[PDB]
Amino acid sequence: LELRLKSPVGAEPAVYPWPLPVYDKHHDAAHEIIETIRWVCEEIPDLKLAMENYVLIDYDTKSFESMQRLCDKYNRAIDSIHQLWKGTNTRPSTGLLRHILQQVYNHSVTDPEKLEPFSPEVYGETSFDLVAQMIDEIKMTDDDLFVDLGSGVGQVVLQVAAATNCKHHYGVEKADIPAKYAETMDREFRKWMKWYGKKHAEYTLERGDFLSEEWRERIANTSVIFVNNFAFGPEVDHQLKERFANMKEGGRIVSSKPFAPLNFRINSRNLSDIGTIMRVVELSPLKSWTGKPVSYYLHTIDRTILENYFSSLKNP
Ligand SMILES: CNc1ccnc(Nc2ccc3cc(C)n(-c4cc(-c5c(C)ccn(C)c5=O)cnc4Cl)c3c2)n1
Ligand SMILES: [K+]
Repeated sequence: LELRLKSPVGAEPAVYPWPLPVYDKHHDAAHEIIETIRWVCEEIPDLKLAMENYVLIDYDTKSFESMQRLCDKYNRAIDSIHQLWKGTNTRPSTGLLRHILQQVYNHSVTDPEKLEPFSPEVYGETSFDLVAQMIDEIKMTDDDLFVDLGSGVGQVVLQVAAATNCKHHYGVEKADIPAKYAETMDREFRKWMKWYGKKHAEYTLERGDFLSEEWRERIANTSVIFVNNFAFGPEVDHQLKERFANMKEGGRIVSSKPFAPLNFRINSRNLSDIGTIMRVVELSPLKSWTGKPVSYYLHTIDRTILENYFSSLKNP
């Protein structure tokens, strides 16, 4: 009939129907169950001690009785640990977070006929580790407001919210299918994070056009913008540079293609270019990274670039 996994923190149990749902070509719900148990065991050393060793070695993913036995062994072990704590919320580790995001996606994007080499289906394979590097480089604080422009199903927002302490994390998506899927991703993320007893910052996944009037002031008041501008046309890029021109000093933009040349040299013929008000650096996880040789671009609002040019004109 069904398989149930009791929460290590006493939240509502995770309930899976039998036959288990089929996921994409290289994922199945039976492995998700086993890896969930394994992650909770890393999380609680007492749980690994109490749980019967063999259970996580000798199993049949295609057998209801075998999967039920595995779940029952884990559930009984959770009960023993909960009894031990009678007699007497942190951020997830990077590894647990990759598992949680995968789990959230699988429960949200059922039959992925809807929605490329960098698709939501493969987020965990290169984008996750790269976003983890961007998070470590940026070092956001409680004073920061974070926005992912074109958030898709919301994977980057969820990862940043689980990793940082920004006052708020926003994801804005214009397309109908991804935005609709983001609503389930949001529900599933909140539910699973509660199940593991893991903390995350506040976040909102919204449907909208980041080039709208409403979003002009919102971009101007964001301290950290993430934007996958890789496929942006010249008009989106031009409009986006105009939005960025209203940002505060020290405002940061992390993107897949630079918005200004890395070697921008202010002169009399380029005073209208975004390069006059922003520093740009190419960051690469390769410079102990073993993934794809991929770069990201960090832009920092700095109007002193423009101020020095005028100062140099007046005081040669
Ligand atoms: C990627 N998924 C999502 C989903 C929702 N939001 C974001 N936001 C976001 C914001 C800032 C950056 C900067 C980079 C480097 N990436 C980045 C780029 C690419 C990529 C490459 C290198 C080449 C071609 N294409 C088409 C690509 O997508 C792959 N993965 C990442 Cl993590 C970003 C992603 N990304
Ligand atoms: K044991």
